[PDB]
Amino acid sequence: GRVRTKTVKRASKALIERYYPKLTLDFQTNKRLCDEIATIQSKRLRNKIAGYTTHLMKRIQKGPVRG
Amino acid sequence: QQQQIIKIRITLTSTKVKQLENVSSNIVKNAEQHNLVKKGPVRLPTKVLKISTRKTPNGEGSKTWETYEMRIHKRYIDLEAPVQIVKRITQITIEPGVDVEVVVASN
Amino acid sequence: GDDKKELSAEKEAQADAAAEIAEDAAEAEDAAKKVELDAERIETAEKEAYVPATKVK
Amino acid sequence: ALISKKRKLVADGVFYAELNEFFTRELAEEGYSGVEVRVTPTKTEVIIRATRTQDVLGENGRRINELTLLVQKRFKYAPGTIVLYAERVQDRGLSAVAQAESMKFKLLNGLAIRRAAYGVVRYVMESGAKGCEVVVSGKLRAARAKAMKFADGFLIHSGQPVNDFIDTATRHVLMRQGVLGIKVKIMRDPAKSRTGPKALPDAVTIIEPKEEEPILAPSVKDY
Amino acid sequence: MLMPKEDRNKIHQYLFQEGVVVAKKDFNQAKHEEIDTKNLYVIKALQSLTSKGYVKTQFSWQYYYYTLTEEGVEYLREYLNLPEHIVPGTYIQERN
RNA sequence: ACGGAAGGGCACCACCAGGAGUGGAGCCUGCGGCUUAAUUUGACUCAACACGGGGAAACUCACCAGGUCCAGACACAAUAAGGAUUGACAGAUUGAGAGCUCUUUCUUGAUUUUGUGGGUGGUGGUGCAUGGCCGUUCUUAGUUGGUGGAGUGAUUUGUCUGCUUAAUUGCGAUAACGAACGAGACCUUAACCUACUAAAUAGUGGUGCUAGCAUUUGCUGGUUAUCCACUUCUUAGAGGGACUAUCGGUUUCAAGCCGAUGGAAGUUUGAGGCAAUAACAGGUCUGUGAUGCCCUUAGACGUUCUGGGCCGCACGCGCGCUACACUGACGGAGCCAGCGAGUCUAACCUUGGCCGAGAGGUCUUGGUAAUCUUGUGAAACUCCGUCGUGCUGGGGAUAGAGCAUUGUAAUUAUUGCUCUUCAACGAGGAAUUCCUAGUAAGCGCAAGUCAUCAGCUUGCGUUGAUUACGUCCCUGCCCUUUGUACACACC
Repeated sequence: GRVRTKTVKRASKALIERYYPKLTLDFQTNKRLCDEIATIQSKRLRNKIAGYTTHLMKRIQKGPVRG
Repeated sequence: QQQQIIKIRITLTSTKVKQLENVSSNIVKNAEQHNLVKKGPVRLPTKVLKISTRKTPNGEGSKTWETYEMRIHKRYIDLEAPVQIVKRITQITIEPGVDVEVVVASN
Repeated sequence: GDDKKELSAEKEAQADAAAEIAEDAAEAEDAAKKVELDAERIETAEKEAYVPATKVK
Repeated sequence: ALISKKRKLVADGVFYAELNEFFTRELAEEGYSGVEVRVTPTKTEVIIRATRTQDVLGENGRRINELTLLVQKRFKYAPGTIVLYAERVQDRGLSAVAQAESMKFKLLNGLAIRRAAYGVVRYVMESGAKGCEVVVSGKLRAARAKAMKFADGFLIHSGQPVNDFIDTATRHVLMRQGVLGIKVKIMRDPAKSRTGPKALPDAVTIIEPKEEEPILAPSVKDY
Repeated sequence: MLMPKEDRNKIHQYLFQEGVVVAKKDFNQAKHEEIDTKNLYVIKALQSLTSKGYVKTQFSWQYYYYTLTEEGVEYLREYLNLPEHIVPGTYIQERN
């Protein structure tokens, strides 16, 4: 099952919260951004984080989300 | 005045890939640093020495097997060179764990 | 050991730790017959030390 | 010689095994913490990570002579083919083996079990270790055996970081009543690291941005 | 043990010279590496030497590692009758 | 903590829907039983019984009939340099060319003998004294602490009705808020890369050189270096790549889940490695020179040598192997893999040439290995025949005879070969195991073991289906609620 772990969603949260004046609804540039901003020891982890902060980014564009 | 070309092959062989690629790449780089003729690091298909064993010291229990492995990585670099520079390159670039063997040969 | 005395243990234990460090600090800077064996047997390799004479018929 | 490289590498491993065993036996009360062997031209080099090199030397280099001669004659070496170096280990309080030996000799000097383990964990922690633990399994004065965990600080238990960070050691101390085993665990600070990954795969630091002073009508600057 | 005094002399001398002996746990070995005797003769003579506090014995991996002790330097001095301050690997080699 | 009390879940060691079977047969093999000089022993529901890596001719070896040796450190004492003690030719004796013992009488020299204490060895006992290790709970999801709320307190909330995941995985509700171990991350392997670095130990294209057939140019090979070039395939280093993406269904429009599209790959990408806290008198003193205690220690329970035995056979049980044939046996012929491994103080992997029906012999050879065995020319399988449903040419048990190989030794028959003998078994009662995709099952290898022996196992590739994509009925286990006079915790 693709329930993203706590560390993922936590990170994504922080990131959208402090870098909305950047990012987009595009995974690639969010991933690359992540690499230019967050020190992550794993590619896989960073892609999970970027993908989730991407989905969140899409679903913030049509309304607010708690947190 | 010594100095004359003898077709040399060096084989590096070890289990510690970091030190191995360390000394290998350093050897090819620091060699060609002064314009020799070479065929640079050749990778031989890495060896997996396996061992299969019952985890148990005795006989009891569900039959749980375990598989240990040791991995042998083996490289070789071909260098055409005189006498001094080889002796110099085998004297230094020494690595604990990385086994170096310096052949001359042609048959 | 028992729990009724627990503190005590820790304290002494902790003190021990401190003591160790002091030692670790103390150590941080703190404060002929030649002759040999083969050569002595070879230095005494001069004779006058054997006897043999026999074989009869 | 003339062996295959497989058999040679395995043989080398076995050589290390018998080596470490032998030193561990011989250099017990001298803080032996491990060896390393190095194949060089001329010689083969054996380095002794201890905490008491003053004894590993002996009466002006008598005992180290003994050990060299031992290893030599046993493994069939030609005098000079082998050279041993006694060397101090940095931070005894980050080596499992050193601590296992420590508490072993604590209890062998008849110190309180609790005070021994607690003193050990204390010294290990005060040497700036991320986390530590001492399991004690066996029988103490009773008859029905028991076990005891003494752990302070942070340790992880799963995955590759195990290999990367925590240090395990088992030591069999034997006394008038029976035997008992010491299981020591030391998690070293991933931060310091030096060589290898400097942080847990878990870790994800976010770099803190900056308060901007935006606005301001355009303009340009010339150089 | 029960061995002619010749082999005993080979042993005691050799040990006196090297200060260190080794011997695998395998009796019935006819002849020992280096020393000119039965392996068992060496192992047992050594056992005798240690169990009177003249030498130290260690094992690990089917091999006996024998260290000579200072008191044992006294007794072996007497047994080899050589003068005080005699021999043993107690002289720091040539310069190595 | 437990219930022979209630409500929920999860799971092919649970059903469903199916598949291939086992259970019946022959043999192989372990366990019991019996038998026995001995038939050494641990283990008996899942979690004992093709398990102790346990495929025992010696060895192994612990058992039985017998024979040597001390390898009984050390201390005191006693014997005694008129000799403390060792050895032995032949004979008698013994399985034995054991001077074990005795006949006889040379030898040896203080190394031994006797005695006491004290040691030691022991696959002797105790896994109900221990370490360590392992198995189980567990195909599990649980453990904790900071500030805050409740309680005098032990303690409680966080750690929760619901929903959602493989997950204390999340979302959400909310006196809790924000974390840490564990899950996840991570590591390993199979998948992608005409992108980088390359290579006679990998391979391709061209050219030399050369054979065959066509001949009009061509088609099909040879030539461990004749040169030149390359890196698609092969190899392994650094990278990139997937984040369930894009769209859209569905649900508290939350986590997510479903479907289409794209994609090397969208079931945790497939498969593994690790893996917290706690428990069991689970297993192991027959792995250890790991070990407490007890027992034994010279007519030995030490050790070694000879021979036998663990294989003994009215019978019960478990893992299996081969089969009942025609989607087949046979005989020709086609002809294709991947994981491996191989000889220094040695005889390992062995091509090739001869000899033999065969097994095998013999003469050489390459290879310490991407280089040689080896493209491991494996088997199911494909193709053309022969047989024609008849215990048949399906099936190969039992058995007689002959040749070889391993080995000091093969009889109770190690294995291999050839001729003959031609059993039971006509799909298998009640019961019962395993399994959801390159999986099942069918097929053969290689490796472990190994002098010789796989009907075993660990891996491996070859051929390649059917049926779900669900549930709580059987079972097993988790979780709350509840009771408790248990807490050494329903043994």
